[PDB]
Amino acid sequence: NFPRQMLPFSKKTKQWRKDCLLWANQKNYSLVRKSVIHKKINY
Amino acid sequence: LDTFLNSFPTREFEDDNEYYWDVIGSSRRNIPLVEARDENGVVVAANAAN
Repeated sequence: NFPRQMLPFSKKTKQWRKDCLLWANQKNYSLVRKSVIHKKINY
Repeated sequence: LDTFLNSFPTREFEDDNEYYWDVIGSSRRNIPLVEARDENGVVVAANAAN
């Protein structure tokens, strides 16, 4: 999972930062945007 | 049991239908032999010559 952000700065280690990036490339919903396929048909 | 099921991330889904994922195999393969024949057409048996 996306790790704990409520840490001191010394416990924001290299492996803590690498697990935030690794969460991001495991792979969208927004409350004020359309779906991506709705926009791409418009382009 | 809550801590074990909180160690896995969450994917949202667009609908309430079934959901799939494509699993892949390779393009390289080997093919079994069925029989073998000589030039004249008779099948090569086990007790045959070269």
